Amino acid sequence: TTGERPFSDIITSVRYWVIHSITIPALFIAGWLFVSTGLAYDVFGTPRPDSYYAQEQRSIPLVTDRFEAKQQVETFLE
Amino acid sequence: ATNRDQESSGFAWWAGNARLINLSGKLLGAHVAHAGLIVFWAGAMTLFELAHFIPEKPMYEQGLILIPHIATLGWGVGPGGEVVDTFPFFVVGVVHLISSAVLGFGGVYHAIRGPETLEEYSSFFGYDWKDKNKMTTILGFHLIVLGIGALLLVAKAMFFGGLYDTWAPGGGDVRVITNPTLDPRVIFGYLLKSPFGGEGWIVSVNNLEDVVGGHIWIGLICIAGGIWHILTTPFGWARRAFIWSGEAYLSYSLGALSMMGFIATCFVWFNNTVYPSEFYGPTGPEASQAQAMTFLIRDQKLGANVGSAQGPTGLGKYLMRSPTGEIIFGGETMRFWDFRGPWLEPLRGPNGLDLNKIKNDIQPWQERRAAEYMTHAPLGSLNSVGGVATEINSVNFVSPRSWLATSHFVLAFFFLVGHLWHAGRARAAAAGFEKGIDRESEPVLSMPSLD
Amino acid sequence: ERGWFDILDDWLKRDRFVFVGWSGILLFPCAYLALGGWLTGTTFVTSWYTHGLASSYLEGCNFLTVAVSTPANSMGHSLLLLWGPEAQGDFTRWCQLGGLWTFIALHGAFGLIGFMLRQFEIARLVGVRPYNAIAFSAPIAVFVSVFLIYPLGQSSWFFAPSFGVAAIFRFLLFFQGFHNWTLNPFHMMGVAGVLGGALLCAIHGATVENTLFQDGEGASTFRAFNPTQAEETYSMVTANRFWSQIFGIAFSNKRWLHFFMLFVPVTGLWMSAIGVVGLALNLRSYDFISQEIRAAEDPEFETFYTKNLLLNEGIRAWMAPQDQPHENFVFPEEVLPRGNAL
Amino acid sequence: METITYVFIFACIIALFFFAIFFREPPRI
Amino acid sequence: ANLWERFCNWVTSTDNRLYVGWFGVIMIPTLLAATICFVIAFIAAPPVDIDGIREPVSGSLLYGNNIITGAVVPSSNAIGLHFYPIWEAASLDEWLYNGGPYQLIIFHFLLGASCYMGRQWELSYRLGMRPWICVAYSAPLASAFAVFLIYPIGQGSFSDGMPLGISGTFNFMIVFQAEHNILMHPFHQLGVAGVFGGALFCAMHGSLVTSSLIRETTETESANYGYKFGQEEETYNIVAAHGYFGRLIFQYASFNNSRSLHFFLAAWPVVGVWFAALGISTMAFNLNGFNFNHSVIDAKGNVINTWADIINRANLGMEVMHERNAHNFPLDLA
Amino acid sequence: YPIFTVRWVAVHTLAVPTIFFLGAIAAMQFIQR
Amino acid sequence: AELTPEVLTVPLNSEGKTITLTEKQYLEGKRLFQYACASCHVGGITKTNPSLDLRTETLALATPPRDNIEGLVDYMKNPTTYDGEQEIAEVHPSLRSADIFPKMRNLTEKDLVAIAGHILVEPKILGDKWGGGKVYY
Ligand code: CLA
Ligand code: CLA
Ligand code: CLA
Ligand code: CLA
Ligand code: CLA
Ligand SMILES: CC1=C(/C=C/C(C)=C/C=C/C(C)=C/C=C/C=C(C)/C=C/C=C(C)/C=C/C2=C(C)CCCC2(C)C)C(C)(C)CCC1
Ligand SMILES: CC1=C(/C=C/C(C)=C/C=C/C(C)=C/C=C/C=C(C)/C=C/C=C(C)/C=C/C2=C(C)CCCC2(C)C)C(C)(C)CCC1
Ligand SMILES: CC1=C(/C=C/C(C)=C/C=C/C(C)=C/C=C/C=C(C)/C=C/C=C(C)/C=C/C2=C(C)CCCC2(C)C)C(C)(C)CCC1
Ligand SMILES: CCCCCCCS[C@@H]1O[C@H](CO)[C@@H](O)[C@H](O)[C@H]1O
Ligand SMILES: CCCCCCCS[C@@H]1O[C@H](CO)[C@@H](O)[C@H](O)[C@H]1O
Ligand code: OEX
Ligand SMILES: [Ca+2]
Ligand SMILES: [Cl-]
Ligand SMILES: [Cl-]
Ligand SMILES: [Fe+2]
Repeated sequence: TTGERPFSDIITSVRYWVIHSITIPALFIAGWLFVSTGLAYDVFGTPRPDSYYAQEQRSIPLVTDRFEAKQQVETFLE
Repeated sequence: ATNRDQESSGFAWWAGNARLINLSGKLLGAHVAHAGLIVFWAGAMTLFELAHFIPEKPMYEQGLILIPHIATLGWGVGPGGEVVDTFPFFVVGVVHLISSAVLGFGGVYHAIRGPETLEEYSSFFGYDWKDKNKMTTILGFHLIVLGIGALLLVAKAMFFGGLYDTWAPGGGDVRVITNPTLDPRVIFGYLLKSPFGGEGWIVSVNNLEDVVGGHIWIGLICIAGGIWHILTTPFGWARRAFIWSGEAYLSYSLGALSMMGFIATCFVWFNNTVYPSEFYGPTGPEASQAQAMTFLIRDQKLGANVGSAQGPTGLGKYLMRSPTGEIIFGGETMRFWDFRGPWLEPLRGPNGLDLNKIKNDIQPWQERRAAEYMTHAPLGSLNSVGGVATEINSVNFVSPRSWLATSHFVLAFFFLVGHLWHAGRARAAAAGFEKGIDRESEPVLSMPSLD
Repeated sequence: ERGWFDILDDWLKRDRFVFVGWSGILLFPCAYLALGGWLTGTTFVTSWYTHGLASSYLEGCNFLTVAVSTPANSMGHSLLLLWGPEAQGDFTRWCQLGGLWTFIALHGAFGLIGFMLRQFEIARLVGVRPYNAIAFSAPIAVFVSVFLIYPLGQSSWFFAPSFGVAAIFRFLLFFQGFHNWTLNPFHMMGVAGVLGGALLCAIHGATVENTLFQDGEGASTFRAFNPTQAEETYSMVTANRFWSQIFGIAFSNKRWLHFFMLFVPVTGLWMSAIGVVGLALNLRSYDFISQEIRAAEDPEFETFYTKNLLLNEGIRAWMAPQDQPHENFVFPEEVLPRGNAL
Repeated sequence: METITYVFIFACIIALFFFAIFFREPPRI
Repeated sequence: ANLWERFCNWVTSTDNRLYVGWFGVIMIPTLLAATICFVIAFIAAPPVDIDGIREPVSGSLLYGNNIITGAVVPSSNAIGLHFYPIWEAASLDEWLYNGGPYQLIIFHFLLGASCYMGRQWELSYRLGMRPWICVAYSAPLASAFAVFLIYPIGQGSFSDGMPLGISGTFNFMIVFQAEHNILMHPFHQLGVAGVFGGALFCAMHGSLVTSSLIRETTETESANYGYKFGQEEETYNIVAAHGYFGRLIFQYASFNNSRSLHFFLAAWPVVGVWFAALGISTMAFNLNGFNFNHSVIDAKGNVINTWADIINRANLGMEVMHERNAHNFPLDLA
Repeated sequence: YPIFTVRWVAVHTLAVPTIFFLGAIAAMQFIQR
Repeated sequence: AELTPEVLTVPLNSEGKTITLTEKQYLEGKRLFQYACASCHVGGITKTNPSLDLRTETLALATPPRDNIEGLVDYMKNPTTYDGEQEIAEVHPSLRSADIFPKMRNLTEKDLVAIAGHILVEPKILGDKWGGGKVYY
């Protein structure tokens, strides 16, 4: 009894569904594409399945230098 | 909408089925529809198992629990548990699936369309929970039905092709039981066996003659008792001992199913006669023994004298004594020396494992079975990675014995809880205080102080 | 209704679906960012560069194995600010260096401050005593001791817990093998307050539900109560008699009962927090000296205490090379402690 | 001396249980 | 009335300081026997060959333990699930070496605690109470059955039952983690939610009721004197408490119905602990925690470790070290 | 009834990213190494 | 890193001839090794006889040599002890013992090649983890 429209009124109204039958699927498709385009890997710097190791390297690219860690990751990525 | 809200029935939606206690027609609907659910799952599950089934792999590598039940009855299988014909499996699945439509039909009809109460309509089908005579009569009918079910198993074993016998001389095979055990000293002797190790109460049954014989007794006992209950009314001492109400009777049956659920759990875990290891995988005890046997065979092939080989502790690395002197496998499997199985028994003599037989008579088929059982031990993860908990992914395996024991322990436990719930509710309701304490008649206020 | 301060105060304190308050200005952004940083990291962010682990749904982990992991040991106790000297404003690199860890831990810390200020604020407006805020000091002591003090006493944030289901399981096992934390009497007091609290929760709920007055006709008894009713809904007198006779003692004072329900778990969590402050310094209850002196001189003397240190020794040697990759441990097979066969 | 101490504290607690039960402040309505 | 009738009247009397009852007729002697044997063994029992390898473990105070390390040690792995009462032994000295006290204690205790639960039903019936306090107690009781009876049954030996001691308990937990990965089992996770949530809601309820106590005392008196045993009127304002808590979260997240609130307080920890108990009772039959060891693999086939693999390494340390002289063959299969 | 309340904002700060994330995670179920 | 033609190129015979397996054959080999062999040989060890593993260097020193497709295919038809001295079909799965090891009954020549190919490729991916046992988990 704080004023706002009751949730049960909103989610059973035709107009809620007209707005949301477009916004909900649009958001979901945008999330889908953020991954399917590969963009998620690049924003966050997460390795793709082919990018954890070089072909013959077999030690992990562990960061070992506090202030030049950013440079280490850049060289590791080289 | 007769009795289909809280106001009129006294029961909230989440206790809605309690609205049925005195509506025998709709309650019969609920019961018949539910029997259709059971029969449905049995038929659909069997067809699913059959559709997935690769006959040359062990059943126990395939997540099967129903085909193993059918195979044990001697359908579909030959020597060693080799699958010779999947058609009996198909028949079992289809007949249950078809039958469930009939029960589902009756269930929906009674629940939704038929008379809500049966008492007006019929005095034979109507009932009052408080009518002790009608209660024992219906109980008698069901006892006769159950007795006939028990004799159907005897009929299979004796007249319709036999049962799978893991103990058959020369190797596991389907065998017709011609000499079932009738001696009450053997049959009822099992019931007085200790449930502790080396004894195992009824779980110890180790031959099909005792199994068949017990069902001869049980079929007769149930039929006789069922007749008895149709023709008698409870004695006075019975009348004074029990609560007589629908909820009370539900509670007694909940206790009994809980007990049976625990018994089944131990049966599938330990017994390899009515749960042949050919179909269900090795028992935990069996796989542990099979590992010791494996390495004894290996190392003796390498030249070890396994009788005289002292392990790190001073006990024999391969062979030691049980606390009563019998020769048994050593290492941790010392705990499992009560284990008995067809691949090991040929090596056991009157003093336990026989060293002469071990040195000279172990056959390649015993080496194979022991390797198979060691590597199919019933250990595995919830996502079905077979092996100890530290195992890497590769082997997709959880034993049918683990699935069946765990499920039934869970069910048996919650059935004990439902027993307490309903038994305690039935007592309170019969005495009139299940809805709370009367504020003007609070028993404790009329009692003397404790101090 | 005066100056802007008092107009802002009015609006902040409106009676709405989600109360805001002055505390809301700290709470909402901090709780939102802690939770969103957790969902963002577990969904998209690796731990390859800090731990050599995959840790996100993106890389293939499930709800049990995802985490936002701590930064590399070389980061020490860096605040690891986005604009700081390590990431220098590069968002991608900051994610790869474990910046989301300190982001979550620090927003989470300020958020808990805001939640507790919210408890005080709402209590003051509604006119109740602020015991809920007081009780919440136990969650605060636990969060601060385990997520801030513990790693501050150790070499780096690397050894804080990582924010994940399996990551936290790993943290428990590490504390067993390295700190023998089960032996610690401050942890034992925590366990007593948690299990004793769960005990009080269960037994008090069951007792009320089973000593209820019949206040309606329904066999479902929940409708037979009214919030504004003057009367107790259940019989303290009958409840007291029942427990006095079953267990020997019983509550008779409802006020004491409810205070004790605050006291037990709040006190147990505060005790566990003190033990963790000691573990920040490796100041463990690891050993009983008299046990070791005896066992060293007497190879036939064995207790469950000596059995558990053998397990700890296994945990340390087997887990350390992959759990502490900055150490570059190489332990040849021949040096690993193992019993026979296994 | 340690065994004596542990058993003594334990015995005090069992005595305490006896008094707390049989010599409690009686509950009064 | 006759002797029997008076006896029955006394056994079932609502007037005894401690209720006796029919469950109590079994509970009293069984709990007494378990208690006396436990106390004597914990002080004075000699070392016990728990793992059947002639390597006796000292549990008692007089043989070099303190309160934290002491235990009554489980019975010998050579016994397995065999019933080992005193009269099965050639002497008390043999019975002690083989961990006889453990069996005597746990069987009498389980019987007695089961009767404790029946007695709770029994008295509630004598008092005209609703009957389900005994159902709340089934949760801790089921958990004691899991660790002292069901687990040994599954694994084939009481030597794998939980020891009766503080350090023995931790030993049982650590070995259980090695062998079942319990932490990764959802039933143990539900138990954690049950006990952490039970503690949380305990503190919540204590604090909400305490916060809304009606002023009945002065500042120099404990507020507890504001309540009198057996008074009719509720001692706090639930509407005030709900008004606070509905605002802390949002209105519909708070109970204003005391009956619903107290039912939730019962149910949450009781259901969680039932799942804890069923976790142990089903890992008894080796249906174990989720195994994601090497679940994540890169494009070439390199294993990319996750936190699950690091758990695995800790589990391996427990596994290889536990019972270091008891395994001769490469798999630990119980 | 007003449309755009504190509550409305609260709901969308959570609901909006939730749906976007759920689409991202659904897409992940089809990634092969 | 990738599963390349090069990683997939293994010894065909004892004379140094190689064969490059397809990715489909690699998948098939893992699948069939799981189907018929992993219950004892998970991760390249041997559960019922830990002294003998599936490492390539171990296979090379077997008699006849088993570190190539031909020696492995022949092993699956007629397995021997490590010195070549006894035929062990009666206790080890093989085509000649498909009667008693029924999972061998519908393995084709093509399937044996894929399994042999798995055994050689896997240590090229996993290194010492293949045949290493729990130490390398
Ligand atoms: C095995 C599960 C089961 C069964 C067999 C029943 C049976 C029944 N319940 Mg219970 N119930 C259940 C589970 C079940 N319930 C659960 C899980 C809950 C909690 C959600 C409830 C809560 C509940 C309440 C609150 C009430 C009942 C009531 C009833 C009865 C009247 C139903 C009615 O009025 O339908 C009206 C519904 C319809 C007309 C919709 C269609 C229903 C049919 C049966 C669907 C059948 C579908 C099936 C695929 C058809 C196959 C046909 C084919 C073979 C030809 C009926 C006997 C009522 C009662 O007791 O009346 C006296 C009542 O008030 N139930
Ligand atoms: C006795 C019951 C039982 C048992 C022992 C099994 C056993 C098995 N099933 Mg079958 N099955 C069952 C009933 C059972 N099922 C039912 C009711 C269905 C219909 C849904 C199926 C449908 C089915 C399919 C479609 C498949 C199986 C398969 C399997 C195998 C793998 C199972 C798995 O991976 O679990 C995974 C484990 C879980 C999903 C966890 C379940 C845990 C529940 C939710 C907890 C229960 C708690 C309690 C009951 C709730 C009470 C609440 C409390 C407050 C009172 C295994 C042999 C698979 C197979 O290999 O077939 C060849 C397979 O594909 N089953
Ligand atoms: C245990 C289950 C059960 C019980 C106690 C009842 C009882 C009743 N039924 Mg319901 N019903 C059931 C199941 C049941 N039915 C099933 C499965 C179906 C779907 C086929 C129906 C469909 C149904 C309809 C459509 C009607 C009834 C009616 C009736 C009433 C009269 C029956 C009669 O006059 O006998 C007559 C009996 C015979 C002529 C002999 C029956 C021969 C049987 C089939 C052979 C028995 C073999 C064996 C024991 C069966 C084993 C089954 C098991 C394996 C599952 C009575 C209240 C009527 C009613 O409600 O009137 C208003 C009504 O119209 N039933
Ligand atoms: C589902 C099956 C079932 C059910 C629910 C009933 C129910 C009933 N029976 Mg019937 N009965 C049945 C099957 C059944 N019976 C069969 C198959 C037969 C033929 C053998 C009988 C022969 C029979 C007779 C001769 C009598 C009853 C009587 C009764 C009534 C009271 C029973 C009682 O007090 O038991 C409780 C049991 C006792 C009080 C015995 C003492 C308690 C002991 C010590 C318990 C020990 C068990 C323990 C848990 C160990 C289990 C393992 C064990 C095998 C070693 C009640 C209506 C009585 C009656 O009123 O007739 C009208 C009566 O005199 N029944
Ligand atoms: C009440 C809300 C609140 C609080 C308490 C915090 C707190 C924090 N944030 Mg978070 N943040 C918030 C809201 C908040 N944030 C919002 C709404 C966003 C979205 C924009 C963010 C996004 C965010 C990011 C991306 C990061 C943080 C980081 C931080 C940490 C370092 C902050 C810092 O050093 O500021 C220093 C600034 C102040 C203390 C303001 C002081 C104002 C004084 C009193 C007046 C002086 C002003 C002066 C006149 C200006 C002259 C400057 C001139 C010389 C150029 C700290 C835990 C960092 C972190 O977590 O690293 C791990 C980090 O990287 N925040
Ligand atoms: C009452 C009620 C209820 C319940 C109900 C029920 C429980 C019912 C049942 C039902 C049932 C129980 C049904 C069944 C059905 C069945 C069917 C319908 C079948 C069919 C089949 C077929 C068609 C087959 C086919 C085939 C063949 C022949 C061969 C192979 C292949 C195939 C499979 C395809 C509820 C809960 C809702 C609630 C409300 C009330
Ligand atoms: C088939 C078979 C067999 C056989 C079997 C048999 C023969 C059985 C029988 C069984 C029986 C014959 C059982 C019985 C049971 C009983 C019971 C289970 C009882 C119960 C009781 C009760 C429950 C009671 C109660 C009470 C009391 C106690 C007190 C008072 C009150 C009252 C009444 C409540 C064998 C093993 C050979 C083999 C395999 C198969
Ligand atoms: C970090 C960061 C940030 C922030 C961010 C954020 C704020 C985010 C948010 C985010 C979010 C906000 C997200 C969300 C997500 C969600 C999700 C992902 C969900 C899921 C769910 C599910 C899956 C469900 C499940 C379940 C349950 C829970 C129970 C019941 C049943 C079921 C199973 C259904 C910024 C920009 C400042 C910058 C720096 C960094
Ligand atoms: C419920 C109806 C099921 C029909 C029963 C089918 C009989 S079963 C059938 O019986 C033969 C002997 O006549 C056996 O030799 C054969 O192996 C067996 O499968
Ligand atoms: C957010 C912290 C703000 C601290 C308050 C600063 C006092 S500001 C204060 O506000 C008055 C309103 O009565 C004005 O009339 C007055 O001019 C001004 O001094
Ligand atoms: O005992 Mn006690 O612990 Ca159950 O695993 Mn096997 O056994 Mn022994 O090893 Mn691991
Ligand atoms: Ca590729
Ligand atoms: Cl140990
Ligand atoms: Cl062993
Ligand atoms: Fe309360």
